[PDB]
Amino acid sequence: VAPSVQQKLETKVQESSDF
Amino acid sequence: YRCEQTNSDTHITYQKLDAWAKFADFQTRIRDAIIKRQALDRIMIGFNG
Amino acid sequence: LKSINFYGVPEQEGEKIGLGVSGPVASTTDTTQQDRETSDISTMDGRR
Amino acid sequence: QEGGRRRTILDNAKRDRIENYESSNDAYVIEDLACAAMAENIAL
Amino acid sequence: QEGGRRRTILDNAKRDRIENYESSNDAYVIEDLACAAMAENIAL
Repeated sequence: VAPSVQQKLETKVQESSDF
Repeated sequence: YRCEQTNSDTHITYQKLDAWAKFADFQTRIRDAIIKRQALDRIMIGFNG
Repeated sequence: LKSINFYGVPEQEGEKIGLGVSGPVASTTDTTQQDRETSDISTMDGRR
Repeated sequence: QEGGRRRTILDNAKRDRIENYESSNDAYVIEDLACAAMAENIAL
Repeated sequence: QEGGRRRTILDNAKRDRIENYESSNDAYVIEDLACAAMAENIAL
């Protein structure tokens, strides 16, 4: 059967608004 | 300068909220992403608007 | 419904994995003139 | 899905009404299929 | 418009959607147009 995956959550960084 | 009301609205359906319950901070993480995306919206409306 | 089990699984979807075995296990081998042949026995069947 | 159970009490004054929305995530399952056999459409 | 930073967490169970109304009054201004030049339609 499946070795079904382990998933970790990470935020893909949006453009920095330091302007 | 009319300080017009910009309507920002975000929703997280219960199916997509309970589907991803395996993370202890899913609501927190999406909240931060939306905060920063609103900053980028302020910039992008200021120029592209 | 009192007899039916309840469980607080914190996941919307999952599988149930049972190990089992692939069949008969005990079998003498002529270890003097033959290797002790080894075979895996774990029939991991997966429900949903 | 405990923790995915929602029991929100929305006090919908717009309709002179109290709303109780209780969602629940359920999965009816059989722990052991060997010990589970049925008969469907028993013509008596 | 300070005070227009209107945050409302409408847990809209009626549509099974937790919501967030982040209404914000804003106005984009350039304080002085003396030092505000622009170029538009730059080919390359």
